Amino acid sequence: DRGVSTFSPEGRLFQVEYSLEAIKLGSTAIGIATKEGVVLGVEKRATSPLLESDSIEKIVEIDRHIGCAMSGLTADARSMIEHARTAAVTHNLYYDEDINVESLTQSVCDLALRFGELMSRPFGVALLIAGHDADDGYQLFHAEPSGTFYRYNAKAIGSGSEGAQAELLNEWHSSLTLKEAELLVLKILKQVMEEKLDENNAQLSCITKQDGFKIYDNEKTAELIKELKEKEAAE
Amino acid sequence: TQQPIVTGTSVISMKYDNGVIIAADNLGSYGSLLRFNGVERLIPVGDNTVVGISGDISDMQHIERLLKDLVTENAYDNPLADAEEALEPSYIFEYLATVMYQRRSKMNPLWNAIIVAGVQSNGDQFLRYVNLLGVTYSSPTLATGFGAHMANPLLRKVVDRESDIPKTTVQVAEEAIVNAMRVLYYRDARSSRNFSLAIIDKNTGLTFKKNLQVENMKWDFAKDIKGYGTQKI
Amino acid sequence: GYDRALSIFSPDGHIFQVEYALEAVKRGTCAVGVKGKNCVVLGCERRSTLKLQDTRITPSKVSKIDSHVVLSFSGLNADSRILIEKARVEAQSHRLTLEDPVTVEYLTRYVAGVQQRYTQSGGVRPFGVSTLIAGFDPRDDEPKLYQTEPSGIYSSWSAQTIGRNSKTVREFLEKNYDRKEPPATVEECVKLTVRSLLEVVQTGAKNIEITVVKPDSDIVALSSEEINQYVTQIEQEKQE
Amino acid sequence: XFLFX
Amino acid sequence: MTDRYSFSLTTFSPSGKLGQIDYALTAVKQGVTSLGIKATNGVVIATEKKSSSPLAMSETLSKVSLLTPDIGAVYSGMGPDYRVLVDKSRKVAHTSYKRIYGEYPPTKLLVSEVAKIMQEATQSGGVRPFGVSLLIAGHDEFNGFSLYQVDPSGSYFPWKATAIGKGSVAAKTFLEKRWNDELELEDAIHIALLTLKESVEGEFNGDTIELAIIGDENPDLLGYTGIPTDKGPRFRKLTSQEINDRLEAL
Amino acid sequence: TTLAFRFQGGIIVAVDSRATAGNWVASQTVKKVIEINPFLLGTMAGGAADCQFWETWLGSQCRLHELREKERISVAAASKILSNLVYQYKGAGLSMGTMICGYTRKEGPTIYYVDSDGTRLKGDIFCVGSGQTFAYGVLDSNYKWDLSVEDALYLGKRSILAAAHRDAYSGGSVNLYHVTEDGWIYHGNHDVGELFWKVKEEEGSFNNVIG
Amino acid sequence: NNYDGDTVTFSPTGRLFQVEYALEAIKQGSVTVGLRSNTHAVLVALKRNADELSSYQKKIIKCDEHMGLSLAGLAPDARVLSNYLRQQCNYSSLVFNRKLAVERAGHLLCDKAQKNTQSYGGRPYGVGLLIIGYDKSGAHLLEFQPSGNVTELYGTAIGARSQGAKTYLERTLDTFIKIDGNPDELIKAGVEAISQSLRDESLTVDNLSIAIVGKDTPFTIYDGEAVAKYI
Amino acid sequence: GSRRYDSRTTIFSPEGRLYQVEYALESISHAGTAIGIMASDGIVLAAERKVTSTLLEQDTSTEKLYKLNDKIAVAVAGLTADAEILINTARIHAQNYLKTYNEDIPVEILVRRLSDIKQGYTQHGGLRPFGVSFIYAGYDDRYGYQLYTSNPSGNYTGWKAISVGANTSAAQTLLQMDYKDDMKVDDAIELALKTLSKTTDSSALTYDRLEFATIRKGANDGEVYQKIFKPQEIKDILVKTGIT
Amino acid sequence: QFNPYGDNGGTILGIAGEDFAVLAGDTRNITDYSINSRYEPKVFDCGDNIVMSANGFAADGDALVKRFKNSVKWYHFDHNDKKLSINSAARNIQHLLYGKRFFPYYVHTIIAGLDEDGKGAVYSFDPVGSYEREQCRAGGAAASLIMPFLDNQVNFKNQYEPGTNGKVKKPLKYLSVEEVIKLVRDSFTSATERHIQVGDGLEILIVTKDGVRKEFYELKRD
Ligand SMILES: [Mg+2]
Repeated sequence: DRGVSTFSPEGRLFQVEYSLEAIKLGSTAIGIATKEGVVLGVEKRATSPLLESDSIEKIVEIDRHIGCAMSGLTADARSMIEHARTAAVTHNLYYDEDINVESLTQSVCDLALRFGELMSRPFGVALLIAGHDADDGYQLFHAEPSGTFYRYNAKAIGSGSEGAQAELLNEWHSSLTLKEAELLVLKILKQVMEEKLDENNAQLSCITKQDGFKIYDNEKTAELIKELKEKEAAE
Repeated sequence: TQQPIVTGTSVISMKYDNGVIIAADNLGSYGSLLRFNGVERLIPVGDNTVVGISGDISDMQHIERLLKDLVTENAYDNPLADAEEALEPSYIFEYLATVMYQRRSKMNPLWNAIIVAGVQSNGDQFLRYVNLLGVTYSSPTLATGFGAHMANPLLRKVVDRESDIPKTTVQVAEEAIVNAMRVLYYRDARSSRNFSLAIIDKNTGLTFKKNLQVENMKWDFAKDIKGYGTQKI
Repeated sequence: GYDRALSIFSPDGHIFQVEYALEAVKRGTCAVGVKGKNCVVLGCERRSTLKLQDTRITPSKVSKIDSHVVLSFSGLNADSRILIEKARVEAQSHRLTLEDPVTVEYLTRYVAGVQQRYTQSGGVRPFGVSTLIAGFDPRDDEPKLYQTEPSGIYSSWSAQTIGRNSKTVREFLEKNYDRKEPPATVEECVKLTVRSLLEVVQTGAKNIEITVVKPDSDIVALSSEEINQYVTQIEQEKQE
Repeated sequence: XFLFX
Repeated sequence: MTDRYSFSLTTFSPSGKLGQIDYALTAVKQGVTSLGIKATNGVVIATEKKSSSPLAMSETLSKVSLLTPDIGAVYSGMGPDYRVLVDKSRKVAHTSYKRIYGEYPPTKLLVSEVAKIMQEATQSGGVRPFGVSLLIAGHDEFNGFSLYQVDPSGSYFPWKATAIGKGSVAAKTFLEKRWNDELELEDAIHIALLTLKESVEGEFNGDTIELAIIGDENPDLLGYTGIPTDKGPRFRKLTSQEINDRLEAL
Repeated sequence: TTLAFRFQGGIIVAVDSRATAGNWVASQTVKKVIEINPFLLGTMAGGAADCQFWETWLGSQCRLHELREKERISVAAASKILSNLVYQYKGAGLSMGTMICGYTRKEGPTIYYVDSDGTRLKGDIFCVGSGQTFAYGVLDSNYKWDLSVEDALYLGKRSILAAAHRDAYSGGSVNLYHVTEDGWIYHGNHDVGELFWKVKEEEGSFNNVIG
Repeated sequence: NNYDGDTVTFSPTGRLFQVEYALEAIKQGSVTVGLRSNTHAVLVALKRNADELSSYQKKIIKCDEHMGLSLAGLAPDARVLSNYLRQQCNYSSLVFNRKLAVERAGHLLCDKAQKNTQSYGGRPYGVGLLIIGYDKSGAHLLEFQPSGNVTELYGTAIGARSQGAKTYLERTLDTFIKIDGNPDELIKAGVEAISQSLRDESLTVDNLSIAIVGKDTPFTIYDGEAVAKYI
Repeated sequence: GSRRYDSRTTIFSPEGRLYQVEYALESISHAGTAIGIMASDGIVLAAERKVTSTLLEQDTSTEKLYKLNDKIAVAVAGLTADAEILINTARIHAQNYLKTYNEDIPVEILVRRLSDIKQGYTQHGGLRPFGVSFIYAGYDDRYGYQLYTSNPSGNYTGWKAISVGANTSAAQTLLQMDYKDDMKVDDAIELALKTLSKTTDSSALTYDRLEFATIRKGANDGEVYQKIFKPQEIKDILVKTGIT
Repeated sequence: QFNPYGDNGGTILGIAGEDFAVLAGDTRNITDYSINSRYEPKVFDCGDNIVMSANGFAADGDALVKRFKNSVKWYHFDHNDKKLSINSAARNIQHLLYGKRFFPYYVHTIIAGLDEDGKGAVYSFDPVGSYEREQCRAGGAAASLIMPFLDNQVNFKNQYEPGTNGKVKKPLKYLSVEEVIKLVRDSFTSATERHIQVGDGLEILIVTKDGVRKEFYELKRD
C-alpha cells in the first residue's frame, strides 16, 4: 500500500483529493448570504420511500447565531458539529460574548488535517457554515477536509455543485432580499435534484440577527415552493 | 522545600550619572555563624552586566552556571553576538526573574536574593532585584539582607530620588558604597572584612575590583568603655 | 499500539473497508422492522442448515438494551455483541446522570457514533453490522424504529429490512405498508412482518423469530406455536 | 482574603 | 523512530499453514541430533558437540543446560535462540514459581512456561518464532521422572524416549526397538550412546559428546551440610572421562 | 441568606446581596441568583468564586444539552450535573450552598438543594447560608401551600429581611424572583435600608429596634 | 518512482522526492513578493479567489509587532508554522524581555521543517514563506522552503510566474535598497515588481494585499480600500 | 517504513469475509476430531489425539481435554499452545466471578467472555487470531447441562451434539442420524466412540489415540463430578461397547 | 518550612465616571518594615483601553498582568484584531485566577476602561476569580480606610437632603474627571497619614475614548 499523509508528484495530498471525490457523490447543499440574512438549503435524498424524511438532519444548529449545512459522508460531520458547538459554548464561557463566525470556522478547519500515522483518514464531508456577528455582519463559509475555508456571497456543494454554482454566478447581486434568496435556493435545488422538489425531500433554513438560526417547517417551505412555481409561470 | 546550609550576606548597589556600582563581601557563613570565606558573589555576564547573589551558596553556583550557559547559547548562530545581538542586563534579569518565580511555584526555590547591575545598549543604567519568591523591584539604591536595613539608608542620602542620579558622580557613589560596606562589617555577624566591588560605566566599560578590605575603622574609643553601667575600673 | 489506517479513501472517493463491511451485512441472516399505530415488531430469519441446535441457550437475535428499547442486527454475530454491550452500558449511564431512560433516537445516535468512530480510527476495522433499534421513549406512546449501518449514518423508518434478500422484502413492504394508515393493532403488525419474511425465509417452522415491543417497557418474544399460527393463516389465505 | 449569605 | 512493528509477522496462509512456524521447524531439522530416554530410576538427555572450529574450546559452549537442580534441557536448531530461552526459563522458574511457593516448579509446569514464551513469539508484534526444539528432562516428588519436547509453535508432548534434529527419523526407529518400561538408568545411557553413534559421522568420544542425567540426589554437589531435607541436585552432567568409560564396554 | 419555596403560584426565590471577607463587608451589591436559562435559576451561598464560576459553567453545560437534544435540560438533570461535578472535587476545599430552581412540563416547579459535600436534595422549602436559621423561622411560621403570588413574594422578601437584620453576614439589598410555567420573572432589588423602615411602619414589627 | 513513497527514502541520485513534491505545491500557489531598504521591509501578495462569489484567500499573517510572513502553497501549513513563530516570538518576550531576531526566527522554522523530512509517518510542509521584520540589526527579509532551507535576501518572490518579479528586483536592486524613510515609494517598487508576474489579470482593490514593518512602523497589513492608492 | 511488511490481519475481503479467520478455520479442519454429546443426565467429551507415536507417554498427557473449573471442561481443536493461553484466561475469569459473587460462573458468561477475546483479535491490534475451536461442556443451576462451541471469529453457539476439527461434515451427519433428546450418558458415550471410529483417518480406533471425559451427577445427591478418563478406563469402555 | 507567599503592601483605587474611568495606585513597594522601592508602578496599560492592577504579593501580581497582556495579544491573533471589550477581559481574568484555585494568586485585581456603550467601567476580583462590576472600589492594605470615604463622597451614602427630616436622599449623579481626581488625591494622602505601607508616590491612569493618560503626585515618604 502507501502512506496516509503522502504527497502526489503534482504536490497535493492523495487522501485529501480522494475525500473531495466522496463530497461530489454527496447530496446537494446551497447557501446564499444577503444584508437581510443568510439562507441554507439541502437535498434530503431518501434512499427508499419507507424512510421517514424528517429524520434526515443535514442542516444543524451550532449556536443561536451560527447554522451549518453538510454534504458527503454525513456520519463524519457528527464529531465536527460536536467540536463546533463546544468551541462556540466554551468561547462564550471564557469571554462572555458570541464567537466570530470566522473564528468558529477556523476552529472546525483545525480538525481537518489532524489525521495520519489523531484520526486515521481525513473527513469525507464539506460544511457550509452560515452566521452573523457584530463585526463582519452576515457571513457564509465553505469548510473543506483540506483545512482550507473560503468566505462566499453564495456557494453550492455536492453532486449538483458545478451546475448550481454557474447559476448562482448570474443570479446573485448585493441588493438581494431574504424572500428573494429563499426562492433562489429552492429554484436552483429543483434544477439539480434527481427527484421532483417538494417540502419532504428538500429543507430550508436561515440565520437573522433578530431571530437567530431557524430550520423552516415543512408547511412554511411548501408555501415558498408554491410561490416559486407561480412567479416562474407569470413570465 | 529546602533549608539553606551555607549562605552569603548582603549585596549593595546604587546608580550614578554614567552607570551603576555593586559590591558583596567574600564570606560563606554556616548556620551557627561559623565562617568559610573564599566565595565570589559578583558574577560578571559579558562586559555590560554584573549579577550580585546572596543566600544559599550551592544555589548561587547553580545560577552562576546558568548565566555562563546563557552566554554560550546566545553566541550560537549569532554573527552579532559581540555587537547588536549581545546579551543585555534587561534580558539576563528577566531570564533569572522567570527561573526564580517558576522554582517558587514548584515549591523548590533557589534560596537567593539577586541584584542585576548593568548599562543597556542605549546607555540607560539598569538596576533590578529578584529573590526566592520571584518578587522584583527597581530603585536608585538596591540592597539585600542586612544591606536593606543599614546600607540603603546611607545610599539614599546620596540618591533619594531619580533626579539625584545625574548630580551623583562615580567618585561620590564609590565612597558611599565603600563606607556602607564598613558599617555592615561593624554590625553584621555574617559579614567579612574582604569584599569585591564592580563598576559598570557606559563611557569606561566594566571595572571589577577584587580583594578589597575595609579600612579607616574606628575602634580606639573601646578602651574608655568599662563594665555595663556602675563599674569604674 | 497498532496504528495502521485500514479505513482510507480510494481515488473514486470510496472507503472500501466500510463498503466491504456492508457486504458482511448482506451475507447476514435477514432482519425486518415494522412499526404500527401503538407497537413496533422485529422479525428475524434463522438459517435452517443448523439442526441439533439448543434453542434454549443459543444467543437470541433480538437483544434488550433497556426494559423499553430492543436491538436486532444483520452481519457478523461476534461484532454485534460489542455494540450491544456498549449500548447497554450507555443506557444505565444515561439513567444514572440524566435520571431518565434513553430516548430511542439517543441510543441509536450513540450506537451509530461507535460504528462511525471505527471508520476513522487507526488499527481497527469497521463493524460488519447494521442494526434495527426499536422501542418507546419514556412516558411516550409514539412508536420509534431506527436503522444504523457500518459507515455510522442512522435514520428513522416506518418499516425497514436488512441482511440477505433484504431488497426483496423491502420491495414487499414498499407496496404493502400504507403511511396514511399503519397496522392499527398488534396482530395486523405481526402478520405484515411474518408475511414480509415468508417472501424470503423458506419454511415458517423454527426459521422465524418475532419480538413485539409496546409502550411502558412491555416487550415479549413469541414462541414456535404462536408464530406457527400466523404462518398457517397466511398460507390458507394465499391459496385463492 | 477571598469573598464569601 | 520507535518499534513501529506492532503487527504479527506470523499469519495464516490460505492453506491454513503458519509459514514462520513451518520454516522454524525446517531450521530445527537442519540442526544437530539431540535425544532423550526415560528409565524407571532416571532420565538421560544427550547431543553431539558440532565444533565450529578445532581452535574453539567446545567445553565453553554448553548445549546441555541446568534449568533447576532437578530439571535439565538440550536442543536442536539455532544455538543463540536456545541460550536466551535457557536464561528466560531459569528466571521464570523463580519469578512465577519459587518466589511464590518456596520450592522449584515440577517439570510439566516449567515446560508449560517455556512453551508460553515460544507461543508469544508466534503471535506478538514484530518478532519471528524461536528456531529451536527443546528436550526438557526433570524429576519432581509427585510426578516422578518425566521427559518433554517443546516446538517453535509452543506445543509440548511427554515422551518415554525421542530424538530431534538431523537424524531424528532414524534415531526414533532405533529407540522404539530398544525401549521397554523396565529399563534401569545405566541401560538408558548405554542405548543413548548407541542411538547417538548412528547420527554422529566424525569423532565419537567424551569430548565430542555432551550427556547429562536426571537421577538420584547428589549430596556431594549441594555445597553444604546440616539440613537433612536438602539432599542435593538430581541433575548431573557426565564428565568427558565418565562417557569414555561406557564407550569401552559398548 | 438564600431561600426558595414551592407554592400554588410556582416557586419564590429570594436572596440578599452581601459579600464578606471575615468581618469586612466587601460588597452590598452582589447578584447571588444566576439566570442560567429562561426556566432555570441558580442561587449561590459560600465561596463567591466557587459558586460564581461553577454555576456559570453549569449554564454552558445546560446550553450544550439543549443543542444536542433539541430540548431544554430538566431541573433534575441540571442539578445532578453540578452535584456530580462538586463530588469529583470533594475534599479539595470547595465551599458552595446551592439551589437549582426551575419549571419544566414533565417535572413541574422543582427545587434541588446541592452542596459541596455532594448532598443533592429535592424539597418544597430550602434556606441556605449563615442566615438560613433566621429565614427559616419567618418562612416556616407563615408558610402555606395556597399562598397568593403577591403574599408569597412578600414572605420571601420578609424572610430575607428578617435574616439581614439578625445575621451579621447577611444584608445590603433583597433580590426577588418568581418562577411559573411561562418562566422566571424578576421582582426587583429592594435596599434593606429603605425596606426595613417601610416594613416596620406598615407591619408594626421590629419592636426591638429604636425609632 | 520507487523512492517517492515516503520522506524516509533517498533516491539512487540522493534526492528526497516527497520534499520535491512539497516544493511543487508552492509553484502552484499564487505569487507573493518581498523586498526591503535599510529602514523598511515590504510584503506584496496577489490573493487568489475560488470564483467571483468567493472571498480572496488571505496570504499575509502577523507574527509579532516587529515580524510577519506571506505564504504560497498549503494555507493550513502556513497557519501551523506562523502559530509556531508567534509562540517563539512570545517565548522570547516573556522569558528574556527580548524581541526575537529575524535570523533566529529563520533558524527555528528550518529546524521544525527538517524533522518532518527525516521521520517515517510524518510528511514535509507544503508551503513557502517570506518572513519580513525590523529587529536590533535593522530591516530583514527571509525566504523559507519546506526542505528546511532558509535564506536572507534584499528581495525575492515565490509562487506561479514568480521568476518575472524576481528578475525585476534583480535589475532594480540598486534603486529600491536606498528607499530609506519613504514607505509609499518602497511599496510602489514592490507593486511594480509583482506586476511583472501578472498574465491577463491586473491588480484590483480586493485582489492586492500589502504589509510593511520598519524603524517607527509596527507590522501592519493593508487590504481593500487601503491599497487603492497603489493601483 | 514498516507499512511494507504489515499483513493487515484485521481487514475484510471484497466478499466481506475476514481472511485470517477463514484461514484459521482451514488450520482447525486438519486438527484431531473432538465430539461433545449432551444427554438428559450428563455430557460426554471425546477427542482423537493427532497421529500418536508408540513412545509417547499416554497416561501423564493432556492435549485435547482441559478443566476450566469443577463444573466446566473444554475439548480443544487447533494449536494447543494458543488454546492454553485462552484456557488460563478462562480459569482466571471463572475465579474472578466466584470471588465477586460467591457463586460458580454460569457456563454462557464464561463462553461469551472467551469468545469476546477472540473477536477482539479480528477487529483491532493487527495480530493473528487464535487458531483454536473449543467445545465447552458445563453445568450450572440455571440451564443445567450445556454444550457450546467457539471458533477464531469469536462467534459461539449452543448444541445438543457437535464436532470440531477434522471430518466434522461426516461426524455431524452420523450424530444427526443416531442422536435423540431422551438419551442417557451411557448411550451418549457409545455414540461418541462409534462416531470417532467411523470418521477417524487411522486404520482402527485404540485407547492410546483417545482422550475421554464425562460430566455426570453420579456423585451423592445434587452435585456434579468431572471424570477425565485414565488410559485403562478408556481401554475398558472401548471393549464394553465392542469396538476392540 | 518554605512559605511561597509574601505581602508587598501598596493600595489601589478604581472609580468609574460617565464617559471616563480612573485606576490609581501608590508607587511604594515594601517587605515587613523595609521600603523596597519608592517608585515601582503596579497600574498598567494592557492595550484595548484596559488598565489593570493586581495588588498584594507583587510576584503573583506581575505574573497575572503578564499573562493577561499575553491573553490580549493572542485574542487579536485568534479573532482578526477584534477589540477586547472590558466585560470580555473581566471573564478572561476570572478563568486566569480560577485556573490556580488550589494554589491561588495572593492579589486583589481591579481593571478599568469603557464598556461597549462608551460608559466608565470598573471590575474587581477576589484572589480565586469571583468578580463584580462596580462604580467604586479600593483594594489592598488601606482599602478599609479609603472605601467608607468613597461610599460617603461618591455614592453619597448616609447623606440626606437638608430639611427633609431624613426622608429624601441626596441625589446620585456622575462626577467630573476633575472632581474624581480630587477624591483620589485626598483618599491617598489620608491613607498615607494612617497606614505605614502607603506613601512615596501616587500614579493615576485616566481612561477616556481618546485613550490612556497618566498623572503623578508626590506622597509623604515616612
Ligand atoms: Mg505612610
